[PDB]
Amino acid sequence: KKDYRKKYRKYVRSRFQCIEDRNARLGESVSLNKRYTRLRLIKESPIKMELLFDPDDEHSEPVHTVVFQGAAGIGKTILARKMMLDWASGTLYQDRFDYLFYIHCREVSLVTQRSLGDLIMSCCPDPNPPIHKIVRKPSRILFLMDGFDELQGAFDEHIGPLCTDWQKAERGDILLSSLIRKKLLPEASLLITTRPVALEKLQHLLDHPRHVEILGFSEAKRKEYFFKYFSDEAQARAAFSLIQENEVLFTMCFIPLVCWIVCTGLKQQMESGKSLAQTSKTTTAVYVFFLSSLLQPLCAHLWGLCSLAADGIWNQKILFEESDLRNHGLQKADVSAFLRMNLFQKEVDCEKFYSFIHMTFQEFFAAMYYLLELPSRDVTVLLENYGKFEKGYLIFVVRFLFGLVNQERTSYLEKKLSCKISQQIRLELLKWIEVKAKAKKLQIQPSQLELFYCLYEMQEEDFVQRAMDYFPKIEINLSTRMDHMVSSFCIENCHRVESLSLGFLHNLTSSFCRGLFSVLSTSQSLTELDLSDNSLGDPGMRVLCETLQHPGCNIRRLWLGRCGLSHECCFDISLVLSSNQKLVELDLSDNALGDFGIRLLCVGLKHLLCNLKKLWLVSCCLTSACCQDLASVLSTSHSLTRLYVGENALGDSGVAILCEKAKNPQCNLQKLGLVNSGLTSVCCSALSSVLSTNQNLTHLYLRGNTLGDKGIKLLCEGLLHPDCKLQVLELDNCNLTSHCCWDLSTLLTSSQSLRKLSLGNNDLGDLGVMMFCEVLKQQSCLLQNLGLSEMYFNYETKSALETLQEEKPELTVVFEPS
Ligand SMILES: Nc1ncnc2c1ncn2[C@@H]1O[C@H](COP(=O)(O)OP(=O)(O)OP(=O)(O)O)[C@@H](O)[C@H]1O
Ligand SMILES: CN1CCC[C@@H](Nc2nnc(-c3ccc(C(F)(F)F)cc3O)c3c2CCC3)C1
Repeated sequence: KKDYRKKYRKYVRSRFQCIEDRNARLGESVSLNKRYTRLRLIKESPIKMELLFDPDDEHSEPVHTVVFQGAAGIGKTILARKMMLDWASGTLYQDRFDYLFYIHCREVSLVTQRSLGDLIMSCCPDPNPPIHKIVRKPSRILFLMDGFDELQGAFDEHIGPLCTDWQKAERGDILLSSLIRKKLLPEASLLITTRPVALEKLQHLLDHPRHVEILGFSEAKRKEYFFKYFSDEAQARAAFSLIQENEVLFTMCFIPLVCWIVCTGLKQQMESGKSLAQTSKTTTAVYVFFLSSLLQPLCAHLWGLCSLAADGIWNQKILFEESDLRNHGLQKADVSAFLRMNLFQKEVDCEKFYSFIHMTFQEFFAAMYYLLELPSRDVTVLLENYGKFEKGYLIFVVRFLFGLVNQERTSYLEKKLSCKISQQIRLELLKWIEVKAKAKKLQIQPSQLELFYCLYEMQEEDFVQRAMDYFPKIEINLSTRMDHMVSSFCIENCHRVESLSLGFLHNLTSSFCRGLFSVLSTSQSLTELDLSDNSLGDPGMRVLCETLQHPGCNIRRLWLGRCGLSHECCFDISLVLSSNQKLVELDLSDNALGDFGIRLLCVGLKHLLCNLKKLWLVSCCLTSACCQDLASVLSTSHSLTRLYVGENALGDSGVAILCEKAKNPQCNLQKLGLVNSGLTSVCCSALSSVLSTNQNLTHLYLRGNTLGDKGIKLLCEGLLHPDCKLQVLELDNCNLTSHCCWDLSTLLTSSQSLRKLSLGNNDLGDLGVMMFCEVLKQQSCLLQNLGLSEMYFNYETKSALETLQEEKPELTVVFEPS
């Protein structure tokens, strides 16, 4: 006679009022979830806490599945709890979902066979809810899978027997897969929280997810967290100030877990009348510091604890029974000690399982196990399984293992580590880096950013430098301040990096990136800097321009890409060209360098001592109005030899102006990249004058103009001139047809300077090609690709071309279409 939804909501509202559903809450005080600090959500572009499933603007298409992703300790699990509570309180999705079902991926194993009893297991104490009634209705429920990457057991996407029908019992991975794929209870919305490392598995199940990334605390939010943690503002201020001075620790504290660990550590020593010691710089240092302060005041059974953690990692166990603790010599002692000073939790949510505070802690202890004095005790085995889902990726186990190896160590727990073992681990870790650094493949295992963090953690100059000698190239993507901090350290200590690519991600449009650019200026060996495909807008270009004026810059190639360069920022680029004596190549493609921007660039290019040799201005929205300045550069500049100005709005007068100055016999222009300049037959005579006059012009690219048959005739007259030295002529779709084939045939026999001639997607016809085959037999000087790309023929012509390829081997490539 009563509506179960009311009781369900009450149960959820009462249950989800604890951060970790645990005891040992600083004397088991009220959790007070009001302490929650707002996390920012970014759509893979800020998104509201609500409207996560709502339809987008395009086609009003709704999303059933939403996936949250983020770093360990970012608070994925807490955000999920907050949503659950806000719903139960009638604030979030008040009119969208009747039930929210929390699934703890730490509790649900894959091996055990079971029906979809999740709707009962996570509900109120009443064992017989109305499953067949309102609970049955699709589109009215939301599932929350919290910690996909924490699932214990092997998990494959390759499941045939998905087994729909909630009434039937099946294996956990099968049941899970069916729900994720929306085969089980179709139209049931699903929210997943996971570390990005598990996306390699989810990508095959989600099909059409919406992705949202979770960010950590902002500077203002960090302040709020620290204050909320303490009852005494004076203590919060003293603690905040200490951390703020430690720039490195403060940076790390953007992760909620890190600031939690730091706060707890400081509070515990504060209560003892200590001066608030804290010198941690690395993630490992924070965890070591925490355990040192916690256990030092105990550690006799630390080996057993480390063994327990190591066993759990290898045997796929997060939750432990009292029987498992007893089997490690842990009974009626350690558990109590770890509750008086929270190190280990009982998860007292009407349950008898024990666990670590966080998976990060469990991995820490497992790593510690490898440096002491029984699943392995072999680092080789540990490393070989690093990238495997089945072992939880072992990211922190290894990352901490690196951090725990050093010479600059003291007392307090870490003194119990064996020197001989540590030295052996160091050598094995270095060999591991060499192998992974060389194996430059796309994968979740080390991909040139993580081999870096796993180095930062070991602040030893000799080790890091030795490792860096295996990194001739660095290709990384920086997401947050933490990546900039690590990248800066690593790059600064590099001596043999020749090529660096920094794919900055949205945080730029700020001075934020300054922290890394200032490092590049001190490099002695860096040659190529690639800053393509990122929003290095005006202020980004400005800080880089300052960086590039440094006397120790030593950068030769500046490959800017779609940076969104504007009219004004080009000024700063000019100031680099006129000062920097080493820069050779510059690529400003796909920017808004309008006529104004080019004029400024040209001022720099005409400056004495500008040694720029290759200039790319492709797709720069250029018009004929600016060709006058580029023409002046070609005339006066002795160093510029390669110019690419295609994919612009140039006209006939545009190229003719460049030609009138480029024809000068003292011009050093070698490559004229008029790939797509909207050229017509009228302007061709200008190109002809240049070809017969410029003895340095070896390559002409007209791949996309509309030269036409009259145009090619005129171009031929130029090319046929005895003083023309052109080696490569590229004529892609120029709207040429059979009517001009007689001149192209003549060109092949009369011009002795050409080595390559390539016709592209144009209907030359069969007559032209057949003639080519015969004339090319007459001791032709053309050896390179004949082209005729994307052009198709009958069988007779194809046979002739195949014959040509074999009959005269001197022509390396005929390039038949098939
Ligand atoms: N908004 C917040 N307010 C207060 N504390 C927070 C917040 N977000 C995260 N924390 C801190 O994060 C810690 C919990 O980390 P959490 O369990 O969320 O990691 P996780 O990656 O979600 O783990 P799992 O993947 O197993 O769910 C808590 O100790 C808590 O203090
Ligand atoms: C994910 N994976 C591939 C991409 C690059 C790299 N990314 C990160 N890794 N680790 C942490 C990280 C956070 C917290 C703690 C601590 F809590 F233990 F201190 C350690 C960490 O190592 C973070 C990031 C980015 C966000 C914070 C590794």
